[PDB]
Amino acid sequence: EAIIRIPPYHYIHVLDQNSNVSRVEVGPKTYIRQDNERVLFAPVRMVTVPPRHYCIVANPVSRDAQSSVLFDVTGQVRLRHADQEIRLAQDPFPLYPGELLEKDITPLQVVLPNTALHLKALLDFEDKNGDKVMAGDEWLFEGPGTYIPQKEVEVVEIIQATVIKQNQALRLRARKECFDRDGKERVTGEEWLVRSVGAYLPAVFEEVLDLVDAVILTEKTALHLRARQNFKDLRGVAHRTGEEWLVTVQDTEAHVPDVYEEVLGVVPITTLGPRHYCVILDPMGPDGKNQLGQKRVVKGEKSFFLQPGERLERGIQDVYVLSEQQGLLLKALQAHQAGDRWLIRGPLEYVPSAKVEVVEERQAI
Repeated sequence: EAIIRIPPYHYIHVLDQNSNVSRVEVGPKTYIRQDNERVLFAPVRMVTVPPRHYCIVANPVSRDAQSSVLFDVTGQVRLRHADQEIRLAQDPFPLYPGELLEKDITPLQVVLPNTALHLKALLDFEDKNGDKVMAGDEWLFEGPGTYIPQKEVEVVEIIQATVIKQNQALRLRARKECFDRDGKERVTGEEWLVRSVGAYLPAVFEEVLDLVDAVILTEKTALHLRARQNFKDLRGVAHRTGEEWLVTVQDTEAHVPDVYEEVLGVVPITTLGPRHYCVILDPMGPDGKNQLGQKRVVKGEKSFFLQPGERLERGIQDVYVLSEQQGLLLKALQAHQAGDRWLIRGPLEYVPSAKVEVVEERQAI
């Protein structure tokens, strides 16, 4: 056809065959073609990007400082060749000879409150801040708000915050060498706990593991832990691997077992009545260490927790209770010297000493 009617928001490409230059013609116009001109297609509709959408043009036209299209020494459009442009809301536009619509009209990502876009640089580039970004670099676009797509950047996934409730902590693992929120160094594969209550939005290198629940402690229970590695606990107390200790309510009401601790179990309190005693085997010393092959008599109106490594010789035992007609022949191993024996009699209660052996049980009357 010699006469091409182009509607208001359409365009054509016209190839000049004497100069080889193809250019755009835009409506509204009744276009009449010159002799050495071909019309590449019927008038095609211009690209209109609605507010809150975008598209991507491949081989986008280049423009000067004043944002106006540039043309060759021949008059052919100047493109930025294997490049891309993100095009936002604007008046409808034609595509120029060579320009391609890489991605058609697409809504902008609106990022919600407790979520983030996991971003990754596809190449080395310079930032809005004047900052240099490396190809494999990963970071977050933190919600809320609108994310403007970038040709240099891939959205890997949407990340959702993990809600941490009271008496819970979140266990994280480092995917690579990094620094956590607080700026503490974390090495690859290292694990730790976040204890802040609320939604926790993990950093890109923070792999989200299990939420951990507190063990609630009462006056009647202690938590038996073993150190998995050397650490200093919430109370500023150093432990070394394989060492074991008890956590009680005097320490805290709620204990979240840290990554460094292994739960061995819950120790119920031992209570001795007024006429009861027990013998602790391998009793803990003042230096925190089990005194092996030793024993310690505990008696009579006491409540205690059995410490790690400790055990009771024969459960809870009855004190010797003697009536009027009864007595006890006792030998000293120590006032009396070591070896001599005396009678103790009348009504009484005797608790075994171990610096004295009961030789005889006198019902003699």
